[PDB]
Amino acid sequence: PLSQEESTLIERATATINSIPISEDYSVASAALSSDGRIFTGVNVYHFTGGPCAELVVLGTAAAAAAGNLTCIVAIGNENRGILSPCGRCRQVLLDLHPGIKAIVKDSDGQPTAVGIRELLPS
Amino acid sequence: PLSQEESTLIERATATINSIPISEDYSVASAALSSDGRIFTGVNVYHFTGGPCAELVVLGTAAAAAAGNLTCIVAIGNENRGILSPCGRCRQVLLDLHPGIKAIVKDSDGQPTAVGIRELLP
Amino acid sequence: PLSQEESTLIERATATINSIPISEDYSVASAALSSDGRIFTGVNVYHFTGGPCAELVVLGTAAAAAAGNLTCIVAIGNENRGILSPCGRCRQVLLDLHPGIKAIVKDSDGQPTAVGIRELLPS
Amino acid sequence: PLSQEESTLIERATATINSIPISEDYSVASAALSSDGRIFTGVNVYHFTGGPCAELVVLGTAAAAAAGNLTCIVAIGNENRGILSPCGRCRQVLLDLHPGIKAIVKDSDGQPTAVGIRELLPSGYVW
Ligand SMILES: OC[C@H]1O[C@H](O[C@H]2O[C@H](CO)[C@@H](O)[C@H](O)[C@H]2O)[C@H](O)[C@@H](O)[C@@H]1O
Ligand SMILES: [Zn+2]
Ligand SMILES: [Zn+2]
Ligand SMILES: [Zn+2]
Ligand SMILES: [Zn+2]
Repeated sequence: PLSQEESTLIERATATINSIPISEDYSVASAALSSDGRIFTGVNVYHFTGGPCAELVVLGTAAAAAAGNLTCIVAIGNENRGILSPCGRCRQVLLDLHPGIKAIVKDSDGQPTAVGIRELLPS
Repeated sequence: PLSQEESTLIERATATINSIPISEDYSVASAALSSDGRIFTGVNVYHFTGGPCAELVVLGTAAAAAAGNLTCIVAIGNENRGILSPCGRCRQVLLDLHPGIKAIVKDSDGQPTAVGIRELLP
Repeated sequence: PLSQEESTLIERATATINSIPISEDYSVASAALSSDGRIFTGVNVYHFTGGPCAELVVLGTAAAAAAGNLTCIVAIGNENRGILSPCGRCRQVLLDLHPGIKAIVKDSDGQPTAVGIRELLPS
Repeated sequence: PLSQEESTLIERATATINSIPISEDYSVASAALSSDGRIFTGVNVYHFTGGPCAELVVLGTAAAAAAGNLTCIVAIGNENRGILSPCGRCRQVLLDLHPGIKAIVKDSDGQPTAVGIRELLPSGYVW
């Protein structure tokens, strides 16, 4: 079971993706919590040259607000796809820029769980 | 001569980058105008795997607000560097996702000018 | 016009892409000439995180061979599409890593022409 | 430990990085094995827009030779760094384009070991 704040991240990212026109280019929303309690959101920008995932848009949005360290992040796909784990590129960026962060993923029983980013890039 | 709305983008991006701690990871801010007159901002996220430029963070921010078409964009560097012309990657993404967009760049005299994205990427 | 080496690069890139199975992931080939008298090829690797274009594969292939300075490059699309201009990300990488390079693109008449890389990223 | 064929990948990538000038742009070599036993190499191309890691250059090099499925890959760093585990971006591209592939990494004792790509991305991103 997630913390109350972590649950609100899922709610916020879900509301964000549900709110925008269905799009092939803008198909995932993300929300992150800063250590001060603020929440930052974002949607991906698909492009073959590596347009940012929603998580990276969130990182730049948090940075624009001088948010500092982020503690948890989640991504939610459109059309009711629900929680999506961060992709490998986002794992690398998250580890490198916010090594203390957790990402919300679905556990082996399909239940949301916040996992330390290092555990998502094991040896 | 920049329009009032375009000038506001420079003000906003400048305020954004000047408001955050000096960082090697977060070093450029961008601001874009949507067709309905809203303004969206963002800061870059440097990473060797292709962390997004500030422009791309702006595009995802606008998309999160269902902004639709963006009509003009600018990027401002930290440490009082002023207007930075979008890199080739950004030019391609901008052309592909907002073909009607203009980017604010410095003209030959160092003064702001808004140019069609196609002019930056023939 | 068009020099012998420029026409040869087109032939090499064309032969490369036409020699592989039709694929949505591997759909463009590139060839580049080095100042030390070698030609390097590559095919793109499509991925949403920014899998490299054919030109970037060529740059890494030249680098693996200690090729130094690339003087001309071209990309050819699969299914007989012919010359493709380098995308914006490739233009940036080429400018930064091989500023002396020319890229073969189509002119206003649709005929091959070698242009300085800076011409493809005007101010 | 490693199979004879897997070992040759380390040899080939090590040779490659030790055969180029020391560079901040070109700093890692990689080599992969196809099902037919062919080896394909590559070196990274550093760029802030996401210049490819050595592994991705290997993928495009294999693709140019109609190699088909790759079974194992390794990356070897310059400055005599030895084996480098594929970064998160490379893990995703490798999993997506060659889901059966193994990556050679260092074990707890610093010795080479071949691990399935899926093991390097637990709780995987899959739409
Ligand atoms: O019947 C068509 C395909 O169905 C499955 O794949 C789809 O559904 C998956 C589970 O939701 C998605 O992950 C995937 O993206 C879809 O393509 C099946 O696994 C495929 O083999 C079928 O072609
Ligand atoms: Zn991602
Ligand atoms: Zn850029
Ligand atoms: Zn390209
Ligand atoms: Zn990598």
